Amino acid sequence: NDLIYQDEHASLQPLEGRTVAVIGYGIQGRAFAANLRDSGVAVRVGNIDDRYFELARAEGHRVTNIAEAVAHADIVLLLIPDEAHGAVFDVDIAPNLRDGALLCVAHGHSLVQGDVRPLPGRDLAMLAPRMYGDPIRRYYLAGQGAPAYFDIVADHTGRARDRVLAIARAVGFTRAGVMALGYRQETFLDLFQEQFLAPALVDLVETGFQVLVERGFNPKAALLEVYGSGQMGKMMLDGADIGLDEVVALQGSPTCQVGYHRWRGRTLPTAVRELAARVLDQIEGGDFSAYLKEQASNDYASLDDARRAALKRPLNVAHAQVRAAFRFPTEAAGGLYQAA
Amino acid sequence: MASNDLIYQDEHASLQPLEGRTVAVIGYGIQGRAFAANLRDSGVAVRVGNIDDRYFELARAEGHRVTNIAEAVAHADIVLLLIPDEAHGAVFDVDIAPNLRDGALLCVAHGHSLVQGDVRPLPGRDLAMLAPRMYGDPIRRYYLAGQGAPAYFDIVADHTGRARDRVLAIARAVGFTRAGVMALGYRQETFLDLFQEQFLAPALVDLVETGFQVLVERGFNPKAALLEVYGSGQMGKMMLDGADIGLDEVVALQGSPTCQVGYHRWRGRTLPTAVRELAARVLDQIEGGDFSAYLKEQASNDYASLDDARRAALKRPLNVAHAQVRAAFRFPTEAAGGLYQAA
Ligand SMILES: NC(=O)c1ccc[n+]([C@@H]2O[C@H](COP(=O)([O-])OP(=O)(O)OC[C@H]3O[C@@H](n4cnc5c(N)ncnc54)[C@H](O)[C@@H]3O)[C@@H](O)[C@H]2O)c1
Ligand SMILES: NC(=O)c1ccc[n+]([C@@H]2O[C@H](COP(=O)([O-])OP(=O)(O)OC[C@H]3O[C@@H](n4cnc5c(N)ncnc54)[C@H](O)[C@@H]3O)[C@@H](O)[C@H]2O)c1
Ligand SMILES: CC(C)CC[C@@H](O)[C@@H](O)C(=O)O
Ligand SMILES: CC(C)CC[C@@H](O)[C@@H](O)C(=O)O
Ligand SMILES: [Mg+2]
Ligand SMILES: [Mg+2]
Ligand SMILES: [Mg+2]
Ligand SMILES: [Mg+2]
Ligand code: NA
Repeated sequence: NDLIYQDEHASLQPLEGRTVAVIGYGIQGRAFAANLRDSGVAVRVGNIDDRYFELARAEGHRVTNIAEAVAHADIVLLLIPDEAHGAVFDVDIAPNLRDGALLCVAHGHSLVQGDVRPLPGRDLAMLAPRMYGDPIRRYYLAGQGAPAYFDIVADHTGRARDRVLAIARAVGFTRAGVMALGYRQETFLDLFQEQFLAPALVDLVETGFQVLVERGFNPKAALLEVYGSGQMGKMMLDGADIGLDEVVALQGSPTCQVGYHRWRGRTLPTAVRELAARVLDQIEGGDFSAYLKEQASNDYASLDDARRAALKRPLNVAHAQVRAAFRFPTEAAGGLYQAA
Repeated sequence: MASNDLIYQDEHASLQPLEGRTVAVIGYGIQGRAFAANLRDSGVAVRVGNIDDRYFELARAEGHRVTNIAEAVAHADIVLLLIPDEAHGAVFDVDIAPNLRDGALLCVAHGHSLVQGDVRPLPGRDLAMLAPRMYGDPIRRYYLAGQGAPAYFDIVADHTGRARDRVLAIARAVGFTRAGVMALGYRQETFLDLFQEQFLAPALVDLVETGFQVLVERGFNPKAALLEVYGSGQMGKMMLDGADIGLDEVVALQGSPTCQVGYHRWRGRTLPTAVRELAARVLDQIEGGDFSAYLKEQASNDYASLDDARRAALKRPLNVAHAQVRAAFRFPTEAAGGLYQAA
């Protein structure tokens, strides 16, 4: 059965007198560093010479190169892009990781690939959040959290489990739940969400926009209905709480509910489930891993080209027009990662 | 052309047309409760007209002046018909049309009853659509935070010549002008709204469910599979942040390079031609009257078939997994008690 840790199952006692080195200050690193500090945990940032180094300094952290951070740390969180783990592990982390220290990754991919490996005398774990940084930080400040998966890969000390779960409690994940899941399963599951589900959801939204525009509908209205009004996202986020079919039962007019249930369970041909299986096969059999290693070349040049090209697509041209014309509800984000 | 769109914000609307006027909110459901609460908090005189059911009692519990529909209409300058569309015809014929004052304005929140001829222009009166693009709880939460949701409007009949400023005064009072209120014909609004409900919403959920089913079949932990396809809130957060800054932009901003490379490997390539073809079939059913005939049949027995479909959907593996996940993982929520009581 499942092992799910909440606040009752974790404590900050294991972090008493210990220093955490957050390696990276990106989407995850900034959120971990901010929440650890506000939870009363001694934290240091290790970072290469880029904008994230300057940002960590601007937000009041003790910031050094990665080797120096690791050498002054009891716990090391490797929160940099996965393709970078191998070289940083070999050169900066492994030579400086104290005897009895804990190294944590936030995704299983570098463990599956053998780029991050158990070290004699040291602990190794995965603590993999199921949400990006801004919500982890916003939830933390509101007394809430996002879920995470964890795995104890190597435990020399016999104290790795409570130290990993203490980090999880300090960053807020035990407010939701931290479930035991093998790092190989986390890797394949996580990549599947990114490679099948996220693109399929955006492709469906784009398909709806294209068909409406083809059939003579107002492009601003078409863009608002398929996602830009926030209704489809609100349905999906409220659905996380109460269930997706339940949101329609509770919030839908009878007209809406009758229409929804006419086509619910009937919209997709078998080619969709077949492509999901093909994506999982690419993930499980190393084809994506090889593709990722290639794309990391000249600092992700091909990704830069794909990012720029996507902004020129009709959906994103229409998004810029709608967003300039309709005010979307936002909250001020200035100072979000400064000390609370 | 994009330049042709007529979009009103707060600077283009005022509460002045509502000075000394009473709005009758007919119905106190998903839309009715939000309209009533926001109108009252905006300083607009509001009454609720409702049949004898749980919504009558809720309106009283929430401090409103509540009567049957005919009495509400008889004492109002503006009437908002916020009940299910299939009920518009009988309520219009029996309770509204005979009681609507000279020079009063009737608004619907969906064009379907206008397309079908169940709600019609009345000599000496005004008729309009103000169609919110969001359900009630967000309209209310946004309103209380000084925000709003978009809406479409159409002036169908304007005896007084004052219908536009009165419709937009309602829109400002309920908060839609804080986002934007765009002119769109009631017929277009009808088909567009139905398309969102019959193609896009069920396809998004079917896609989430297909992901869940494939993961469970391939031996993944069902709780984890459920969390990743939506239960974590990540896919919802992606789509809601995407509404702000763009869907491809959320991935560029918030995704690890591993995530962005994976996403861009399959973006624009996941769906076969048959999905597009199905979207066109659903539009054909909506535009040609097939869906209107289906809906009339479904309603004719107080939605008995919908009750069966709602109960059957809760038994699907995705929804069984949802209850297991929800029990075991705490989801961030905000207290909702008293949300619709006076500010
Ligand atoms: N983004 C998310 O929502 C998310 C969620 C869960 C897990 N993760 C995991 O968290 C880890 C960090 O991902 P992220 O999304 O925060 O990444 P990111 O793209 O925000 O990472 C930027 C950070 O990485 C550093 N960096 C980049 N290239 C480097 C290199 N070659 N050597 C050293 N430092 C380098 C930068 O200086 C900066 O500190 C990854 O293992 C990722 O899979 C990400
Ligand atoms: N739900 C939404 O998010 C939403 C959004 C925009 C537009 N609309 C439109 O708003 C209107 C109201 O829809 P809703 O979703 O609030 O409905 P709902 O299902 O919440 O409506 C319940 C209300 O309708 C009343 N009602 C039901 N059957 C009735 C009958 N036969 N006679 C009289 N009153 C009756 C009930 O007493 C109650 O006040 C519709 O035109 C709908 O298309 C709904
Ligand atoms: C809850 C969401 C799917 C509803 C679509 C709504 O905007 C409304 O048009 C309705 O008829 O319910
Ligand atoms: C924003 C969302 C689609 C990203 C998936 C994230 O949880 C993370 O796994 C990543 O690698 O970026
Ligand atoms: Mg992830
Ligand atoms: Mg509707
Ligand atoms: Mg709608
Ligand atoms: Mg990931
Ligand atoms: Na337009």
